[PDB]
Amino acid sequence: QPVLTQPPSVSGAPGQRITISCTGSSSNIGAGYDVHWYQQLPGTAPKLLIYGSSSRNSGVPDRFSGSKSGTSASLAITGLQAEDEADYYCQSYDSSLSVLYTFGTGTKVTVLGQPKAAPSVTLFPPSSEELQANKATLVCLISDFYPGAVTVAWKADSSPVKAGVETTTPSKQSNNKYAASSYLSLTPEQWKSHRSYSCQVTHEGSTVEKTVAPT
Amino acid sequence: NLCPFGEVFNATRFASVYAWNRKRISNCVADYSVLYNSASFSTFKCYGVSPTKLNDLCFTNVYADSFVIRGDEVRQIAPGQTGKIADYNYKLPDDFTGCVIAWNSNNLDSKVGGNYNYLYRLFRKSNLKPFERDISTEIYQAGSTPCNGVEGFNCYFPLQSYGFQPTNGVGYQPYRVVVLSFELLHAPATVCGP
Amino acid sequence: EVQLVESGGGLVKPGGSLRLSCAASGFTFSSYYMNWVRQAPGKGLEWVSSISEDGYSTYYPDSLKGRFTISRDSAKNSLYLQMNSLRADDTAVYYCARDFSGHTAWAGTGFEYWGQGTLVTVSSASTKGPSVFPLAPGTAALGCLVKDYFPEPVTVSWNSGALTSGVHTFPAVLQSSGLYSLSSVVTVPSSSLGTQTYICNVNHKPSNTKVDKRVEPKS
Ligand SMILES: *[C@@H]1O[C@H](CO)[C@@H](O)[C@H](O)[C@H]1NC(C)=O
Repeated sequence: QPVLTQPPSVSGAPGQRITISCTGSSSNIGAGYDVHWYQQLPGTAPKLLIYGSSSRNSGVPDRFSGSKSGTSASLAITGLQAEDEADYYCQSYDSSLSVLYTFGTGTKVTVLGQPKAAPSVTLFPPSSEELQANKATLVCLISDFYPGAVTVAWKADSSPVKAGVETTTPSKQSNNKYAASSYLSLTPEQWKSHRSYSCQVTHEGSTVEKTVAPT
Repeated sequence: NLCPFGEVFNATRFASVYAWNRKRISNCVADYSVLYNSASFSTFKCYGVSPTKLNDLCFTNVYADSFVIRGDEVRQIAPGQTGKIADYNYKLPDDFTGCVIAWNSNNLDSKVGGNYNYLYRLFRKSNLKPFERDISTEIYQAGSTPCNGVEGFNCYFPLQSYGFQPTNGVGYQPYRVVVLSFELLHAPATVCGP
Repeated sequence: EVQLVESGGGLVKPGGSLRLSCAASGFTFSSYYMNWVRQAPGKGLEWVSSISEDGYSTYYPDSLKGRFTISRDSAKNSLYLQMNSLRADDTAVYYCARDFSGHTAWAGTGFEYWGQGTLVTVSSASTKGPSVFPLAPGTAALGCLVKDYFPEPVTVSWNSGALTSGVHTFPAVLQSSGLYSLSSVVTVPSSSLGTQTYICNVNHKPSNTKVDKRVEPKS
C-alpha cells in the first residue's frame, strides 16, 4: 500500500512560518486529485483542516494555507501558536481500485519557547482496601513539566528498589506541558517492614522527591 | 465489409442515458477479437455467450447502445437489476443475450466546475420495459395534487444532471457504456465472424 | 449538528470476527459515501473500507485480502464493518467517516467528518474488569486508581461529570502480569473536603463495567 511521505516532525518558534511537505507519485497527486489535510490533537480524533489542496474548513483560521504542484503538496502555517501542537496528515486519491484513498505519513508539529518547568510530584501510599485485598501499590504522579523527559527512581528507606516498578513514558498535556506516572507493586509485608518509601524524579539535573510512611 | 464498431466506441461524443443512442449493425463481418482482447475496458461482461466464440457465430440483428453513466451505476446495466438507471433510463431483459462493455472516461467527459450536459431520469410512473426509450420531459406528479406545468410541492422535473468533475472519486467519475445485443429471428443472419 | 458515534470495539481472539457499528445523525444519511479508517496506537492513519450512497458498491484495499466487509442500513442510518480472520496487527482505533457531498468537487475522495472512534484489541488474553481503589490526602490531591483491567480503554469522570476543574487522568501502564492500571487525580481546596463528598466514576466498556468509588480523607 503506497503512502505519501512527510517529514516526521517540524518545529518552530511561536512567531514564524513553518511548512509541511507531502510527496506523492504520478498515480495520486500528479493524476489530477487534490490533497486534504487533517489535524489530530493529542487524545482526540482527526479533524478536517484543509480540503481541495487550498481551501480551509469551517472554523480554520487564515494562518493555515495549502498548495499543490506537480506530484507534491504543502501545508503552510503562519504565526505559530501553542495550540497548533498536533499531528498533521495529508491525503489524496488513486484511480486504481486497489489503492483509492492514500494517506500521508504524518508530521508532529511542536512549538519552542515555553520555559522549563519543574515537575509537580504527588505520592500516594497503598489504600486500606488494597491491603484488605492482600495487595499493595505505591502511586507516583508527575505533572506539568517541560521538556517531557524525566527519570523515576524508587527508594526503600535509603536503598534503591528495582523490582516491581512500572513507569509510563511522558505524554502531552492539553496545556502543552507533560505528565507521567509510576507504580511500585509490593506485598503488605514489604510495605510494613520499612519506615518510609520515596519517589524521586530527575529532570534537567534537578531532582524532586516525595516520601510516604505506613504510619 | 468490416462491421463499423469503430465509430461506436471511438465516437467523440456520447449520449445521455435517458436518451441512449442506438446503432444497428448489419451486412458485415465483425472481428470481436479486437474488442475482448483490448484491456481498455473497465468492465466486460457477456450474458448468454462468451466473447471467445463470438467470431464463429452469426446473428440476425445487432444493436450497439451507447451512453454515459456513473461508475457506481455500471453494475445496474445487467439483467435482473433494480435502481434509478435500470428502472427509469435503460432496462435489460432477464433473458438478455449479448455483452456489456464499460470504460472510464474521466479525461473526456469531466471538466473543472462540473460537466452538466449529461442527464438522467429521476422519477417515472412505472418501471421501464426492456429496451424502451423515454425522452418525455413532462412534470412528474408525485401524489395528491397535479402540477399544472410548475414544480414545487410533490412536483419535480423528471431529469437531473450528473455533474462530472475530474477530482471526484472513481464512483462519481463518468463511464462510457456500450451494450451489444445479438438477436436471432426468422430473418437472414447478416453479421458473422471470421 | 453532524454526529458520528462508533461502538462494538473491545477484545477479540486472533482469527476471530468482530462487528463495529457507527450511528450517524444530523445529515441526509443516504446522500453520502461512508468510510472506515483505522489508526494503530501511535501509528499513522490507514483507510480501511468505503461504501457508496446506495450501498451496492464496496471498496477495499488489496492489503486487507477481502476479510473486511462494509455495509450500510438506511432504516437505522447506521454503518457496519465486519472484520474476519482478525490478527494482532489489526489492533487499532477505528473511525467511521462521512465523505464529501456529491455536489462538491471532491465527492468520494476525503473524510469531512469523523467519529469518536472505538478501540479494537486483538489478543489471546482475557477480558477482566478493573478494581477501583481510593487515594486520599492550601489544596489537597484526591484521586482513585483503576488497576488490573484488560483490555483498553477505561474512562474516568468525577462526581458524575460535574467536576471538571483540576482533574488529571493519567495514561495507563502495562504491568508484567499483562493487566493495565491508571490513576485519576484532582486538586481541590482543603476546606471543601470537610463539606463535600467526592465520587470517582470508572467505565470499562470492554467488560461492561461501571464502578462508583467514594474517596474520603482518612485519619
Ligand atoms: C479505435 O481506434 C483505435 C486506434 O485508432 C483502434 O486500435 C481501435 O480498434 C478502434 N476501436 C474499434 C472498436 O475498432
